[PDB]
Amino acid sequence: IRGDEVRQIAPGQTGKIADYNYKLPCDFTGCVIAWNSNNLDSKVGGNYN
Amino acid sequence: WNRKRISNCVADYSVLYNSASFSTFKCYGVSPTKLNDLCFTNVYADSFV
Ligand SMILES: CCCCC/C=C\C/C=C/CCCCCCCC(=O)O
Repeated sequence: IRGDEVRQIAPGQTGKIADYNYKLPCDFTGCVIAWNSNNLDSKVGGNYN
Repeated sequence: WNRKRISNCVADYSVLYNSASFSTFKCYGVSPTKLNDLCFTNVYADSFV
């Protein structure tokens, strides 16, 4: 995802990602890891994959 | 800081998904998933930089 939406990967959130793409349940046991990947998943001209 | 009364609305806020991306979006007193299922009485917007 983009950086601003990493907050949406959490129980009880809303937004684009938390409603239309990826929803976590409220009674969620588990955990979330996210790291910036600008040097891998971004290229000049912009990845559109 | 600028205060703006808000009245006679319908709080769709899906239009904001198209363009604007918010770094922080924290809601106190309401869980954000319920913001579609509610009616808001005395709505003020306090804007600044
Ligand atoms: C005219 C200004 C708003 C008037 C209504 C006020 C409060 C109720 C609507 C609340 C939602 C605020 C916008 C959140 C947008 C989704 C953010 C996200 O999930 O990424």
